[PDB]
Amino acid sequence: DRGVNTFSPEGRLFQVEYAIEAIKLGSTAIGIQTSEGVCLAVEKRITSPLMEPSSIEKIVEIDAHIGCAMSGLIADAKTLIDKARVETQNHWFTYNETMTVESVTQAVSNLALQFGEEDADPGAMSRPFGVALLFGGVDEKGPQLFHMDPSGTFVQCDARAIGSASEGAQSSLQEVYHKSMTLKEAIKSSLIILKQVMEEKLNATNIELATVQPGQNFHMFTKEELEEVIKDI
Amino acid sequence: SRRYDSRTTIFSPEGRLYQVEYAMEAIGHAGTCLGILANDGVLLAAERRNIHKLLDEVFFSEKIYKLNEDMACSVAGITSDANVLTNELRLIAQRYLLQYQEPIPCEQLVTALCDIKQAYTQFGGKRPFGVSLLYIGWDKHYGFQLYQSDPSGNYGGWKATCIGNNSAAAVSMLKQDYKEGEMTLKSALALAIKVLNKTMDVSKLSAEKVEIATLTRENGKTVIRVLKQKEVEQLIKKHEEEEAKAER
Amino acid sequence: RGYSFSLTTFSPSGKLVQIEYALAAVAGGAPSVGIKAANGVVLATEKKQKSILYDERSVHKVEPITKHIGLVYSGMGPDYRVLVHRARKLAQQYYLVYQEPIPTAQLVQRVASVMQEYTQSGGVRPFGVSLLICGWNEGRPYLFQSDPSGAYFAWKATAMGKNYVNGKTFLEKRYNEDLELEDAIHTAILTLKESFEGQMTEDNIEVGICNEAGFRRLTPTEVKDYLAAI
Amino acid sequence: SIMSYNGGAVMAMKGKNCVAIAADRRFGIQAQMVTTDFQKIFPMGDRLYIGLAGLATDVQTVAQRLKFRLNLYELKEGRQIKPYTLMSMVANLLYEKRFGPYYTEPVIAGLDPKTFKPFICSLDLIGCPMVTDDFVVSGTCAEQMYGMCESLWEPNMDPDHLFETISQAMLNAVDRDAVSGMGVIVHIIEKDKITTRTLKARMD
Amino acid sequence: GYDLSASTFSPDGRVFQVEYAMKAVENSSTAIGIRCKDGVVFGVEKLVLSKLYEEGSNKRLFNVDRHVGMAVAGLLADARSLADIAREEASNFRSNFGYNIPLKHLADRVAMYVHAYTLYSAVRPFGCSFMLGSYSVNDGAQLYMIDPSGVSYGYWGCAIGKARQAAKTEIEKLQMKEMTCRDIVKEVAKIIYIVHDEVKDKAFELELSWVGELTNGRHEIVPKDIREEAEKYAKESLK
Amino acid sequence: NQYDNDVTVWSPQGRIHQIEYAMEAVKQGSATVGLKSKTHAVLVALKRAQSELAAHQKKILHVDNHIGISIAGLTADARLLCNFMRQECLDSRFVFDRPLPVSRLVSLIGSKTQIPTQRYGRRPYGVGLLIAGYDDMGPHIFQTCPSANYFDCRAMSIGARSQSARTYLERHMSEFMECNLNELVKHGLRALRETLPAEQDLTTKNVSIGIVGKDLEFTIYDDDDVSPFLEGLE
Amino acid sequence: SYDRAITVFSPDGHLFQVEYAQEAVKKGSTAVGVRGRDIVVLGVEKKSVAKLQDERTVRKICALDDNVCMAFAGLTADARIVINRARVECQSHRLTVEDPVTVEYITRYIASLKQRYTQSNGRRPFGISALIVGFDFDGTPRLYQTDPSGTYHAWKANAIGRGAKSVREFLEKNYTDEAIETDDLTIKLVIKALLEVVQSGGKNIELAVMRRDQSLKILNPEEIEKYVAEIEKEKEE
Amino acid sequence: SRGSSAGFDRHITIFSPEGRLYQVEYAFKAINQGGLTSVAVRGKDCAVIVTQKKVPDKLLDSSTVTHLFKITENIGCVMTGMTADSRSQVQRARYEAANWKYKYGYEIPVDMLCKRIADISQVYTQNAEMRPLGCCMILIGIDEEQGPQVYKCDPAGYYCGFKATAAGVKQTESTSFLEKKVKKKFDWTFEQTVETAITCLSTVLSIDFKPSEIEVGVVTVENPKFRILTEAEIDAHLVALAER
Ligand SMILES: [Cl-]
Ligand SMILES: [Cl-]
Ligand SMILES: [Cl-]
Ligand SMILES: [Cl-]
Ligand SMILES: [Cl-]
Ligand SMILES: [Cl-]
Ligand SMILES: [Cl-]
Ligand SMILES: [Cl-]
Ligand SMILES: [Cl-]
Ligand SMILES: [Cl-]
Ligand SMILES: [Cl-]
Ligand SMILES: [Cl-]
Ligand SMILES: [Cl-]
Ligand SMILES: [Cl-]
Ligand SMILES: [Cl-]
Ligand SMILES: [Cl-]
Ligand SMILES: [Cl-]
Ligand SMILES: [K+]
Ligand SMILES: [Mg+2]
Ligand SMILES: [Mg+2]
Repeated sequence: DRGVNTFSPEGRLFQVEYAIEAIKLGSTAIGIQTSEGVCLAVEKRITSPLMEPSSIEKIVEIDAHIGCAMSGLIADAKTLIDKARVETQNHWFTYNETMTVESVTQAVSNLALQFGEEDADPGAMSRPFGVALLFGGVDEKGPQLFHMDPSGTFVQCDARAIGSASEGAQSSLQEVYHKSMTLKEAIKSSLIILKQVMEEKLNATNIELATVQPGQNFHMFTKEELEEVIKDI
Repeated sequence: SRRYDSRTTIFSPEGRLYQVEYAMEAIGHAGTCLGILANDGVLLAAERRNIHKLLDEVFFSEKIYKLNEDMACSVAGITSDANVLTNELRLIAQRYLLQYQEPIPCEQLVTALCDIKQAYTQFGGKRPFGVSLLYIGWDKHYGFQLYQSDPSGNYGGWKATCIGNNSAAAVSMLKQDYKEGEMTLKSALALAIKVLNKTMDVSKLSAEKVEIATLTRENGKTVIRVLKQKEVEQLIKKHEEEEAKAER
Repeated sequence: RGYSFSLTTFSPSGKLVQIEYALAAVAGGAPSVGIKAANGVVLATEKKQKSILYDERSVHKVEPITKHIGLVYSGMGPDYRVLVHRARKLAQQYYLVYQEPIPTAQLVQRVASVMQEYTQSGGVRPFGVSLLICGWNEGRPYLFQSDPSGAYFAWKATAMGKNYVNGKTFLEKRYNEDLELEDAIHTAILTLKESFEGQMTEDNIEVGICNEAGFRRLTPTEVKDYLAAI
Repeated sequence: SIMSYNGGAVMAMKGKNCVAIAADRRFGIQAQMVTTDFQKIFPMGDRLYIGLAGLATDVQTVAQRLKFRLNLYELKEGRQIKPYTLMSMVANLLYEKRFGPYYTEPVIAGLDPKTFKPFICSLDLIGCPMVTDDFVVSGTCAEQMYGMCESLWEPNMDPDHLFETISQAMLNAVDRDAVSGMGVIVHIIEKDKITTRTLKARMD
Repeated sequence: GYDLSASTFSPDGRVFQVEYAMKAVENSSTAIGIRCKDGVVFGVEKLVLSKLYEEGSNKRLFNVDRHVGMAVAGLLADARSLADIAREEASNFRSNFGYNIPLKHLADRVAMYVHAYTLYSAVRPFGCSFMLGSYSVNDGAQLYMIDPSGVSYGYWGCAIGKARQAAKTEIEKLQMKEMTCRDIVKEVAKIIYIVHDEVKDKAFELELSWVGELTNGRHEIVPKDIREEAEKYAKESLK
Repeated sequence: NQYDNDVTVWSPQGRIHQIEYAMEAVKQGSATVGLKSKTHAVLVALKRAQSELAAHQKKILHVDNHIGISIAGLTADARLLCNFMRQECLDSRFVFDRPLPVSRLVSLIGSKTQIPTQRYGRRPYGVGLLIAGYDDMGPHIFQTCPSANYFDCRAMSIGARSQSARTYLERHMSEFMECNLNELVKHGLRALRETLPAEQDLTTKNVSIGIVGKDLEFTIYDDDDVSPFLEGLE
Repeated sequence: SYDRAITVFSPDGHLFQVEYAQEAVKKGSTAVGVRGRDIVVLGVEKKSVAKLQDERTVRKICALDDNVCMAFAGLTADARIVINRARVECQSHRLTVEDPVTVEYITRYIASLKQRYTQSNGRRPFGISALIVGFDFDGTPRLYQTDPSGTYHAWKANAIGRGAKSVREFLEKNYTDEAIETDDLTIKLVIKALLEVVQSGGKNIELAVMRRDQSLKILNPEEIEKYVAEIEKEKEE
Repeated sequence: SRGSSAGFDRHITIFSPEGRLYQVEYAFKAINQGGLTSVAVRGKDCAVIVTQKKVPDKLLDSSTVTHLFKITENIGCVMTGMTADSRSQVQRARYEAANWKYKYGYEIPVDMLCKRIADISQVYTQNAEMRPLGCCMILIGIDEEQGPQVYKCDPAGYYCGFKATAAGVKQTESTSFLEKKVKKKFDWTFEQTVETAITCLSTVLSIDFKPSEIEVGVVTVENPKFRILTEAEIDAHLVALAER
């Protein structure tokens, strides 16, 4: 036993490495960025028929132009999601403009290494966040997808998977993605890929899907809109 | 410093809190202390550990503490820890009285102390208090009451109980003799002596070795008294006369 | 900063071993005795006084807290000085509020409470001393012991430090309720002679007394006088 | 004046082996009477009372905060508080607020719980104590009160004579004061009993 | 083990963490100071670990007040932090008392700061030793040296780092009490060249500074032309 | 071993293993190069891309009109330090109405980054920086380390396989002072290219460039903007 | 003040304190919740029995507000802290919104409290799970569950505590539109679910109901053993 | 018991199973690391401190090598043990004395200054996070009623006034020598106080000093200000001794 801010001989923070491993215990989520908008899709991972599926929320609205998909230790994600929400509203308040997807992601990622047990306030963070996040949205740069992990590293991706089957899903993504792909194509592709990787049979209640498009605000797919897409797949 | 921190406020692998358990072992070795609820009152009876010949006898008891007008307690475990907690009980009871201008209801005082005990098991890195308490009282909501708390910050109400040395045996004898809804202070007193007589099996029971307090109501006022040695010997006498009847 | 965790904790068997171990430092300390007579209290202690080079008068083990209360100890001297200082401060705090000297028992309770803190509070060990505290108030003598746990006890007579078990049985077979203070001083000094080693002089024991007139150390010359008989 | 916002009067008086404490009963706000049974004298022991005149809110706060402290004292200490000690406790409570004081000037009356010796005192609003062997007065008619006490009080009075003297001192004093009265209550404290009386008094 | 914290004595009464910090100074290349008739001269064997570095990079000689130089060995980040402490102490002294801090007092103050890092598990000892030099008409030339334990002494000559002993033995040959700063700089350079191990560590820069009558009591770098002449004298003297 | 978990624990050889371990975070970063002429200071960085569909991590950051950085190691520590530098620069323009001299800013980095190496429960910064700047003393390249040491450089490379880049830079460094800007950036690119596996090449997707000098505020070139510099590596 | 990091990651992404907190919950008395059509029911085992106990003083079902209650399993002292914190929060909500909390709002608050005690220095996690029930302003009935991690979900029915696995299995098979058509059957479903695991059935099931607008009613032993006989004589047939 | 150990009782100041404080014991060993011995003696007219002065290195400015320190005008001290610790303790003593005079309007008594430093040292024996100071302080001054004073305090926080005492490597042997000499003397009191101190030191070290190898500090009833003897002054004592 050693402190939470101890480096390994390889130059990595043990706690951060260990937090990255917790992401592998999450359900799979996928993001794809097209010139017509971004989609976010996530495996719900229902553990009992008695559980209400709509109470699993692994895709959330950050603001009208920005959604977020999470995988890993979901309870940890709450303060991150709330920070993103507060930050975009502060930016609107101060600057009367929407905050960029990149900027939001940056703000949240600045929390990542703020843990430790003798710099900080009487009960500050004791450990990093066991969560990875995909921020998908539209700003003046156009549609955009960004990934962030517990190291606070963040980067734009054209398509990305996270969670348990991300290897796998990321391969199928390299295979199907192309820069001129339509949003409808990307939606089909991410449901086809979820369908491969999911232990359970895919259906309209054990996945979620959302989009954001230059036209149109953050939109969570209804049961009925999922059922329509699921027919081809 | 992480090397020296014995980590008093963490879970063990089975979801246990070792300090709390260990503190409970300290209590089980302390002086036996019982509480018995009756229709007309409530009592505490405790084994004295302050029994050497050269001791001086200066307070009105060893382990019975007045908390406010309507309540008292006894304790089993680390004495100095008990002094901290009983001081805190008195403070809580005056805070209430200041604020509401009525006596703190019994269960509310117990729960307030128990929340302090609980905190000590959850944060702050300190050893818990090594004290279990029995609380006797009257309030206008539930009348005569008896409560028990332990170092986990857990508590419960009882019609009769025991903490400290030979607790398990004492509770068995209570289970068997206690008449729910039909006890008087006089018969609770007899029973208390019967129980201590069995559970102080090191050795032959004597007034110098026990302390008894009663809590009754007289003319709309709570009366809390520690029995004098004359009365304690009389009850011991009566119990010894009673066991002479036991066969024929 | 300060360590914020307790250094005293429960062992599996329910023991606070740091407090036991503090009691072992007390037991290895120099002997102290207190006897409560009918009309007063005597405190007496052996000086662990090596060398003729020591100026015996330069530090005292028997100390005044107030005009009417005094203390002695067995165990670690420097720990005792802490408690003497706090006891004095406690007594004055009481006097400022109530305008009456602190009753002996109240003083013992507040000092004992400090000792309890050092068994739980963060980054500290318990005090390695036991105190004998004498006083006179409500027209009557008091003798108390306060131990490293913060437990206290009222005694008619007792002994602490090296060879205390024997000292206690020596006093059992010697104290009576109706004993006078001057006789009590004699029996206190005899109790020290039971475990002395070295030949007693007025310079290697220290004696304090407490009665209606107040608490004071006996002077070397007064001790010399009691020593002629012994 | 803050001290006259509510009006009111208290006094205490020593007799042989007994003491007396009295108060008017009006609670009013400037000219307006609100009630006529407002308590100003509070038990602090079986044979020890405290009377408070001044701003009604502080009368109640001081009585309550004092009781808090006293109850803790008595639980910790063996025993019932001595009169002189109560005075000191009250002094210390009032002087903590030296720079934002409670607007009350108490009188204390009692018998020592062991010796039954009579004690009376008063304090100013920042806790300066004053013990006397005759009487003390506090309130919006203190001059009137002094004039009655100086003229009527004698030493070594029996309980009946003490009751008449303190009663006549209060009634006649408050009847020269617009904002005190609406009734008088008197407690006579003796070794073996407390006698509590309300007086026939002007109600204007 | 007894060697993990500066708040733990070993059974023989040592504080190994302070000893380990001293080992860091002892691994460093050598710095020397010499007090003479009219001032103090400092020299450092400044190992050049890459040819990619600028001349002057990683200076080991600092101005801590206008009259006070500091020469360091050991972990350089710790030394720089100490130079900041020294600077702040000299600045605060001037603000409070209204005159230039006397060398000895400055040495004693910074030494107590170093000392404070030798008592606690909360912090570690500084991995550096350093010399302070000054000159004034009133106080003369003064040279002090402070080590990781916080001990502070004054010297005629001093050396710190890995060839300390070899340096001292060369310094002992000078009658420095009767020499001037201008004569001593050459001898400083000479001694750095003597103790330098040209086989084991390949490239060094000589760093030189001084404070004395000739600089009017200001601590200054030795001018370039005088340093080069001193190097040339040291190099030829090695022959 | 008992000596490697706390930045406050000296080893018996006079080393601090936590600081050495922090330096490994920089050695494992992607390589970056910094070099200068008489008139300009240039940074060149290789961007590592997580997947084939990821953008490539930012390596080069704006600090002030006259200062930019290249990073290697923990990106979150890089941002924390970069934000410190930014703030120090703003403070100086607010107070003095002039740019913060580059060597002073680097001093402030040394002092700031040393502090946690000496306190229990803190850790070093796990990042190394190359700092390009231009002030009254001309162009600069500085290097900062997790040890809190820093260096003033003719040129430098840190990160994975940077030894190769350092060798190239030593080989050609006598040419740098007199180089025009195109020449100097070409040199930076050739040095960076030595760090690559022999198959692979510099592309507009993997190279980022930062330039400041006498005529030119700190400017970042990415993606299509690096092509002019990449063509005529002739 | 004590700032030790208590909950930390281990290799493979475990949070051992949290896993140990979950072990505490698994040794608690079984608790079961079912969401009816227009009723919600909570039932809980035992815990000790003991004739000399004052039963009123150890209930494991607790009102949070007029329209929300909860049961818990695990460390009972920890539960009391969570319950009091939630009770305070229900009064802030009413203060600042002038509506009662939704069940989801207070659940989300409790879960977030629990999550914070897994990521703050100087503290261990709460060793409890809770089943939180009531109705929303618009009449919709609700059952949520929280655990030591701070995770929460809504359920049709669920069990926590010792024997949760088998009680949950039983509910999965027995929760149908038919079993919850009425009030009595909803209640009888909860009792059947307990009566599977409950040592000396039963005897020591404590049970409570909440109707739309009607506030928490706890059943008494007389009303409980009515349902017990009414289910046991049906299982002979 | 007999040297037993549990848990961390050799690393921090917690009790061992016999009730010892090993860390405190180890601080006493640290006092000897320095290799030096100090002696202090008091008579009716004066008090004296003598210590070894070892200047192994020629390159030291020997005027800066001392273990004698002025605390106030009227209080002097000799420090034995770890040097930087000693200096810290000297600073604290200077602060305590100055503070006392500012608050109380008269000079701190030597006994009170010694008690204060010892009380501060006590805290290091009870709190776990810092070590004791591995040094020992001997104070001299004139008290207006009691005459010349010698006081000593140690890393356990013990303190005492003395007729004579010693510290460091040869403390035990010094103590033996001084005891043997006072018993001989009428009313158990030293009269030739500077000679006793130097003689004690010379015997227990077997050296026969040069005047540059010891330092001597004094306070006298006629001249209470603490004074450090010059080399020539010390030489006069060395020569007066050598000639009988
Ligand atoms: Cl992943
Ligand atoms: Cl009360
Ligand atoms: Cl009450
Ligand atoms: Cl801590
Ligand atoms: Cl004191
Ligand atoms: Cl007093
Ligand atoms: Cl005295
Ligand atoms: Cl108050
Ligand atoms: Cl060195
Ligand atoms: Cl990198
Ligand atoms: Cl990173
Ligand atoms: Cl470095
Ligand atoms: Cl590198
Ligand atoms: Cl909270
Ligand atoms: Cl469960
Ligand atoms: Cl002054
Ligand atoms: Cl002599
Ligand atoms: K210590
Ligand atoms: Mg009137
Ligand atoms: Mg009228």
